[PDB]
Amino acid sequence: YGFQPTNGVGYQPYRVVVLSFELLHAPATVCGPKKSTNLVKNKCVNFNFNGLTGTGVLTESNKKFLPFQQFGRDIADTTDAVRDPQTLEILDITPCSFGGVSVITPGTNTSNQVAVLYQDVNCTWRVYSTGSNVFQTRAGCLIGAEHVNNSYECDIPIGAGICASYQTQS
Amino acid sequence: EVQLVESGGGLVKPGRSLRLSCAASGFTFSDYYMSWIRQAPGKGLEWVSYISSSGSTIYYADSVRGRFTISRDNAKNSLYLQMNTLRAEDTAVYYCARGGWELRSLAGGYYGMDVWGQGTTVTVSSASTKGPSVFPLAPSSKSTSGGTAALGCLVKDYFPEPVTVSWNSGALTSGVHTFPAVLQSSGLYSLSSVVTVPSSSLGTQTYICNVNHKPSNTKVDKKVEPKS
Amino acid sequence: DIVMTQTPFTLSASVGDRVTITCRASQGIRNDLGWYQQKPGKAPKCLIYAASSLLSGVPSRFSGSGSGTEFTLTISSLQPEDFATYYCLQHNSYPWTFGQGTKLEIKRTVAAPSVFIFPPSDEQLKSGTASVVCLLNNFYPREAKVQWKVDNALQSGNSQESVTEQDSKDSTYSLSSTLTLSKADYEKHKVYACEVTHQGLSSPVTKSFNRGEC
Amino acid sequence: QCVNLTTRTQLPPAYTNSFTRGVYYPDKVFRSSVLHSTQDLFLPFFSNVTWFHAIHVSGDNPVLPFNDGVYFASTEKSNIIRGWIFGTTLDSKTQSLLIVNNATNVVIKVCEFQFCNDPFLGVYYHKNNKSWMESEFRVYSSANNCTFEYVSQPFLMDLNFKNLREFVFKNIDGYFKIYSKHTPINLVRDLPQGFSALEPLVDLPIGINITRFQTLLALHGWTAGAAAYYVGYLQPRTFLLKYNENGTITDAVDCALDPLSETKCTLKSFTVEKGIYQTSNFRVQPTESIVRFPNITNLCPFGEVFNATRFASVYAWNRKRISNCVADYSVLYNSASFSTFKCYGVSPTKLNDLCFTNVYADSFVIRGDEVRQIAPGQTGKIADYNYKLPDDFTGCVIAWNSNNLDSKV
Amino acid sequence: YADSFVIRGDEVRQIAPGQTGKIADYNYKLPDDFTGCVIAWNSNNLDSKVGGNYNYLYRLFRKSNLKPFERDISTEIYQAGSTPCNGVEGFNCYFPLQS
Ligand SMILES: *[C@@H]1O[C@H](CO)[C@@H](O[C@@H]2O[C@H](CO)[C@@H](O[C@@H]3O[C@H](CO)[C@@H](O)[C@H](O)[C@H]3NC(C)=O)[C@H](O)[C@H]2NC(C)=O)[C@H](O)[C@H]1NC(C)=O
Ligand SMILES: *[C@@H]1O[C@H](CO)[C@@H](O[C@@H]2O[C@H](CO)[C@@H](O)[C@H](O)[C@H]2NC(C)=O)[C@H](O)[C@H]1NC(C)=O
Ligand SMILES: *[C@@H]1O[C@H](CO)[C@@H](O[C@@H]2O[C@H](CO)[C@@H](O)[C@H](O)[C@H]2NC(C)=O)[C@H](O)[C@H]1NC(C)=O
Ligand SMILES: *[C@@H]1O[C@H](CO)[C@@H](O[C@@H]2O[C@H](CO)[C@@H](O)[C@H](O)[C@H]2NC(C)=O)[C@H](O)[C@H]1NC(C)=O
Ligand SMILES: *[C@@H]1O[C@H](CO)[C@@H](O[C@@H]2O[C@H](CO)[C@@H](O)[C@H](O)[C@H]2NC(C)=O)[C@H](O)[C@H]1NC(C)=O
Ligand SMILES: *[C@@H]1O[C@H](CO)[C@@H](O[C@@H]2O[C@H](CO)[C@@H](O)[C@H](O)[C@H]2NC(C)=O)[C@H](O)[C@H]1NC(C)=O
Ligand SMILES: *[C@@H]1O[C@H](CO)[C@@H](O[C@@H]2O[C@H](CO)[C@@H](O)[C@H](O)[C@H]2NC(C)=O)[C@H](O)[C@H]1NC(C)=O
Ligand SMILES: CCCCC/C=C\C/C=C\CCCCCCCC(=O)O
Ligand SMILES: CCCCC/C=C\C/C=C\CCCCCCCC(=O)O
Ligand SMILES: *[C@@H]1O[C@H](CO)[C@@H](O)[C@H](O)[C@H]1NC(C)=O
Ligand SMILES: *[C@@H]1O[C@H](CO)[C@@H](O)[C@H](O)[C@H]1NC(C)=O
Ligand SMILES: *[C@@H]1O[C@H](CO)[C@@H](O)[C@H](O)[C@H]1NC(C)=O
Ligand SMILES: *[C@@H]1O[C@H](CO)[C@@H](O)[C@H](O)[C@H]1NC(C)=O
Repeated sequence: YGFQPTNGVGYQPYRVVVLSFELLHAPATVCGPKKSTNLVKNKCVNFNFNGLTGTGVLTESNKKFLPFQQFGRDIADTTDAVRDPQTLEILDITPCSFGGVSVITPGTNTSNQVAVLYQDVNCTWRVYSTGSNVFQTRAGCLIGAEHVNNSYECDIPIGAGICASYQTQS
Repeated sequence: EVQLVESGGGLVKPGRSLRLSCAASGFTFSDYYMSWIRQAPGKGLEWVSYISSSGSTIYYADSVRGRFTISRDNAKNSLYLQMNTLRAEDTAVYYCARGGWELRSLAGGYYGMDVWGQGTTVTVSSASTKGPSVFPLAPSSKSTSGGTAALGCLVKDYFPEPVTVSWNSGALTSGVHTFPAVLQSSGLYSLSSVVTVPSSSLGTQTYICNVNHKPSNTKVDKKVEPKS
Repeated sequence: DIVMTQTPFTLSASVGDRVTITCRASQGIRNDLGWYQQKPGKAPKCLIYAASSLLSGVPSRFSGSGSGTEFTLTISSLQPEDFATYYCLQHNSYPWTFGQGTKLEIKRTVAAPSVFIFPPSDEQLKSGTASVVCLLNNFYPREAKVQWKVDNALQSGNSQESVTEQDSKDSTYSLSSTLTLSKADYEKHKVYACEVTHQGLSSPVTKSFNRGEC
Repeated sequence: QCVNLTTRTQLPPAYTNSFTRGVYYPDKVFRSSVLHSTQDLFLPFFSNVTWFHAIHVSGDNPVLPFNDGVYFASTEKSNIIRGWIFGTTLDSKTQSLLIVNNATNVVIKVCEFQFCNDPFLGVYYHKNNKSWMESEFRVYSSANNCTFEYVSQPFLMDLNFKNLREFVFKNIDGYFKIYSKHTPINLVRDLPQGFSALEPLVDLPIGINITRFQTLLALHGWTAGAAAYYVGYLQPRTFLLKYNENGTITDAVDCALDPLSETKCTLKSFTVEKGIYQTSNFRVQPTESIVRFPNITNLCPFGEVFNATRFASVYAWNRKRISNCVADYSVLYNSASFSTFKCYGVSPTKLNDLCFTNVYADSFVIRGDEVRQIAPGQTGKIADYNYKLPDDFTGCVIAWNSNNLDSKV
Repeated sequence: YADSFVIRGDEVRQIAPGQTGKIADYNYKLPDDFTGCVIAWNSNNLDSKVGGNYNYLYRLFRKSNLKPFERDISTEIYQAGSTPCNGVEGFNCYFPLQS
């Protein structure tokens, strides 16, 4: 190259730097200016581990990583384990939402009273409200309906042999 | 930016009248009180007059009431003083000032007398315009002490305040000190400028005071030499 | 009206130290107070406009403290652009009344004046009047006294003084006192003396001449 | 100009229920006989609005947060409620917004104000001489460096009955949005149980940062009256809104609230028939946010890569390994100006949150015309014979003119 | 609406949605949902003097990035170190605007 200060801009020298890296698969050592916090376990938190963001519950783990590993993945390819970059301990990441919910109404043209069936709770909680009349069933915890000892024909099928109805109003 | 200029001053023989004008630029002139503020020479600040918008509320000073008259013109953005039957204690530098901010509207700036004029000089003296009389104050042993001795020029009895005396056409800047002019009972000013110079150099070099009176056209060079 | 009083009134300091100015009032003004600065020959400018708030373009070494009365302005770490005369103004009720000023001078090791007395020039005695000048050269404490004496009689009421601005190099003052007599009255006495009193003098200095002695 | 007339009598903070209040048109679209949905910032239903009462002078306005936008409601019978002031420090060194209702006009300013601690309008003469009724704005003590100015026809101040005025403010991407409605209420002590739309008033182009605000009252020795106002806060909510047989919104429902409304919403109907319905799974919201980066103290060699004294030839380009350093590139803002900067596989706005593996820096010097050839999938002599980039490239390319260091006469 | 300003020649690339750099971080930010055009032209013949033109300024330090279409005209002293500066612009405390 012949570089003279009286060249056209297309003939003047340019300095070029090409930075090449990988992201979010292996142990990293560069990082940015972000500042760290403490480790909160057994709670639902947003987390940022070495740039990998997410939401969930962090718990102590029994998995044991090889030295060249930082993240752990399940069959659906979601990150379910991580090595803490400061204490070098393995943690499991579990999602936060869980359990089905159904609402039993006698029709809003008759009343706006409702009952709620939490199909994955066993009370003897992960509920929206507690009110009164908590009744446990093999189909879940029913909240808002009073348990009676009689037996009638099914009106609204709850399941597992249990039905519900708008009698005496409640 | 925002600015206030004045005009109208000068020299007036006592018992006569004058009119000071002040013109603003960059405000909303109907949203501010305006004020006239004097400063006598060698003294402090002292308010003379205040006026609100539309001229309804007017404050004069106790020293000046019944003789001076404020006026506004919000269309022409102008402030006045009509100064009637002037006296010898009205010799002062006058300032147009805005400090109003008028607590019924949404104005801008600061609350206070933030912007000012530049000043206008009013001189009251039954004098006229007289030229200075010059004498050389010779270097003497009563002024001599050890390594240095002082000599100077006394320029006295002149009315037209701005007068200048230089040493050797502006050459000597060491020890040259012109003292503030003094106003006599006669009504005319006087001053004396003195400079020290090594006592080995009493008559040796040139020490000529150049007296120039700019309102008149007086220019005289006087040499100072040791006493006979 | 509402009168204001500033307490320091010719304060003197070095460069780079603390300075306090107090300003009181004769009614209850809430926070409506401004602090103004005038350098000799110019127009005054605002520095603090609501007793604690600087204006745009004011350095952050000025400080304002306030109450119903008893306002205070403080300059810490003085710099040579801060030597001027400071006023306090109230913004509460019209007409707005000023304080009295506070000139701020530059410290300087006690320096005694060089004194010098000048007899009247022969040209002036022709005209019919005699000016007798006495000069006090360089000197810190300006609180100097000039006593004229004519044949040992202390002269009262025929003199005038003026004093220079504090010198930008050596921070001193210089003073010129002029005694004015008629030719007739001049020719009636012999010894003209000028006795200067000053803190740098252990006892006063008199410079004198004898009319008519070459 | 400033007088703080407050009395140190704190005050237990009251609360009241905004049952179904604060529904605006979140667009300028017209619609009839429909049931439209919309995720937005809304006031949730059956919420806890704070009740401020102006009777507390017997024998009171604070600065309040502006979290995401607010709902404001004023009862009153006269007009003791003037505008508001918004900002983040309510001081100089930062701009602020001022909306006031003088007489026969509404003015709006963005400036660098120096508001009092108790800013108020003082009006006294509505009776005396029944003329002039001079006012007194004790709002601020300095106002300079203003940017926006607006003087227009005043706000809802037309016309026993109290006048419920409803406002909604939100500050989004440098604009200010105000929606409002006026209703002649009859029931005392509270906001009513009806349903009113909020037609939009204004969209101001402001562009300042707002965190706090305060309201300005007109006092008539200053007495205060016995009006009241109400403040509620906005949340991101999804609303189901039906309009009417001729525009105008009659009703809306908010999913997130309750387990029944979820079904009403997913059914897209206001009536639910007897039965049992599946709703969404049980959700738990995150309570905290944590960041965990490794223990790194040094800064990366920004000054021996970008500020080196001699670069390599392009045919023998240089490659350098980078490790164990914080990549705070803001230090390059004073001493460097790059004419080309492009990253592949990552966003430039995300570079500050990430953490990088196997970082290498390749440096060389080329002609000005050939900088376009440093990119994946290019042809030319530089890309063919000297330096080739992979097609699966992750990283950035940076280039700057150096005619002042690499050329001689 | 039309927004107008003057910048360096190298920074015109920073007037675009989703960009980084001091102009896009501290001075002028475009929203990611942007609708409209950006127009730029060289004005070396009007904005440069032979001694230099120091009328055009830019912000160099800030505690956080700007929001889209937000404007910051404050001139407080930026504290970059671990000590209060009391607004005196000493060491590790800078004036935010440069020319
Ligand atoms: C509420 O605040 C408003 C702004 O602060 C005031 O509105 C001002 O009204 C003035 C008269 O109605 C206007 O002055 C006129 O301006 C035009 C320029 O467009 C001139 O030609 C007229 O001569 C001039 N008239 C007078 C008598 O000065 C102001 O321009 C206008 N302000 C603005 C910013 O437009 C309201 O007056 C005020 N309400 C009350 C009750 O005071
Ligand atoms: C409005 O803000 C600008 C800054 O954006 C102020 O300009 C500064 O003024 C001071 C005083 O002369 C200078 O020291 C600064 O260098 C200026 N900065 C800039 C960027 O120009 C201006 O003073 C403000 N106006 C008012 C009335 O406060
Ligand atoms: C309004 O009240 C406040 C507080 O009572 C006064 O403001 C000063 O506030 C600062 C902090 O913001 C305190 O450090 C000062 O001590 C307060 N001043 C006093 C004298 O206590 C303010 O002075 C009051 N306003 C008016 C107009 O009096
Ligand atoms: C929109 O609907 C309103 C009511 O929902 C209509 O107002 C009524 O219109 C009928 C006949 O059109 C009148 O007999 C009633 O007296 C009206 N009631 C009221 C309270 O005004 C209105 O006409 C409809 N159409 C529009 C606004 O174009
Ligand atoms: C990262 O830094 C932390 C401190 O900031 C180090 O934590 C220390 O760990 C030792 C265990 O050997 C404890 O005895 C100390 O009390 C810890 N310090 C604190 C403040 O908690 C940690 O060791 C560092 N990382 C590495 C790899 O050494
Ligand atoms: C690269 O060289 C430049 C110039 O020698 C350095 O830039 C100076 O940086 C300091 C701190 O920001 C400024 O006070 C100076 O004004 C800069 N120089 C000039 C000429 O303006 C820069 O620090 C060097 N880079 C590294 C990594 O050391
Ligand atoms: C808008 O202003 C607020 C002022 O509070 C900024 O929020 C944070 O405020 C705290 C004060 O307790 C500061 O310590 C933080 O530094 C501020 N945050 C940041 C990121 O600097 C808020 O950041 C401002 N908005 C923007 C876009 O900067
Ligand atoms: C008459 C002209 C020949 C016509 C050939 C027709 C098709 C050939 C296809 C492409 C030719 C591209 C020529 C430019 C090469 C520039 C190489 C570079 O520096 O990037
Ligand atoms: C020399 C240290 C190596 C870099 C560290 C590794 C990865 C960093 C990733 C991106 C940093 C961007 C480089 C500077 C770009 C400044 C952008 C601008 O000013 O317009
Ligand atoms: C439900 O309401 C509709 C309209 O109000 C009505 O027509 C219908 O008859 C009601 N249902 C019953 C069972 O009455
Ligand atoms: C609830 O828990 C009890 C004992 O812990 C168990 O017997 C029962 O099976 C659980 N609920 C159901 C219906 O499974
Ligand atoms: C309902 O049945 C239970 C079963 O034990 C019995 O104890 C109770 O007496 C009956 N009556 C009630 C509780 O209504
Ligand atoms: C409003 O908040 C208070 C406490 O902040 C709480 O006790 C009260 O129940 C709330 N009201 C409603 C309707 O939720």
